[PDB]
Amino acid sequence: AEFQSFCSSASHSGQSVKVTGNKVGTIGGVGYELWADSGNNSATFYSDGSFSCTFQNAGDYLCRSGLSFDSTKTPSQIGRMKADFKLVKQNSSNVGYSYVGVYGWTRSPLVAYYIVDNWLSPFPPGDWVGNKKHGSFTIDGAQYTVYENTRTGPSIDGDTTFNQYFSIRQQARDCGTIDISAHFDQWEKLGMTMGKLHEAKVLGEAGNVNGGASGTADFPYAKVYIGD
Ligand SMILES: O[C@@H]1[C@@H](O)[C@H](O[C@@H]2CO[C@@H](O[C@@H]3CO[C@@H](O)[C@H](O)[C@H]3O)[C@H](O)[C@H]2O)OC[C@H]1O
Ligand SMILES: O[C@@H]1[C@@H](O)[C@H](O[C@@H]2CO[C@@H](O)[C@H](O)[C@H]2O)OC[C@H]1O
Repeated sequence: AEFQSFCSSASHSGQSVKVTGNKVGTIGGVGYELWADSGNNSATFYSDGSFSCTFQNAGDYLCRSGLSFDSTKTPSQIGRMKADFKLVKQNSSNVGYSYVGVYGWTRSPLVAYYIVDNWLSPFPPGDWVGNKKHGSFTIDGAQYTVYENTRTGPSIDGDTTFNQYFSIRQQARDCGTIDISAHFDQWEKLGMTMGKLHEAKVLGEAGNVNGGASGTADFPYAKVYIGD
């Protein structure tokens, strides 16, 4: 079978919570966060892990659901991790950049990381995503471009500077399983070490460096887990 079974059956189930300001919480046993720097935005999170996103006139908007840790353990200490996801794109406009896939942070060192399988922007992210282009790698059965960046901006520690790690899929995928730890393994070979893990979540991010992005996105499947 070319695809995962959840690609055929995914739909929103369970109890839900709609948030319309910056907010971290849990719904059932899944961690969620809405974060934006501006705009009239929302997100609806379901106890089955799935979620949906709206953004209006935003500079940078993130909606994410999955695992929240306490920044005490490296990924290797936590265990091997994966995320199952299904994205359904909807209408959007003035989306200058966007990432869809898995996202999180470490501390010690402070790093934001992305495994990007799709994007709400008209075109995929380009070489501007990072100052260091490590090149093309076969990771988790597919071709990804790996980048490292240094960014000054908001963070889980407040406004500061931090490295970012990216794997950008060369061919968009709208449904499947990301082997998160396989990306971590590749990054380590390239000098991109993971600190103590803060989170690992399915993410939709959309933004624009000058204007204000608007649109919606649906994630009828999103499940992040420790195991196989
Ligand atoms: O981690 C996120 C960053 O990746 C994001 O960085 C901005 C991404 O957009 C960059 O500008 C692009 C230049 O190329 C044009 O064709 C695109 O339309 C532009 O978006 C900008 O330089 C980066 O800073 O910032 C938000 C972070 O969460
Ligand atoms: O109140 C602060 C939040 O605004 C901050 O949120 C993080 C900011 O950087 C973004 O890239 C992250 O996604 C977001 O979680 O977290 C720290 C908190 O004190």
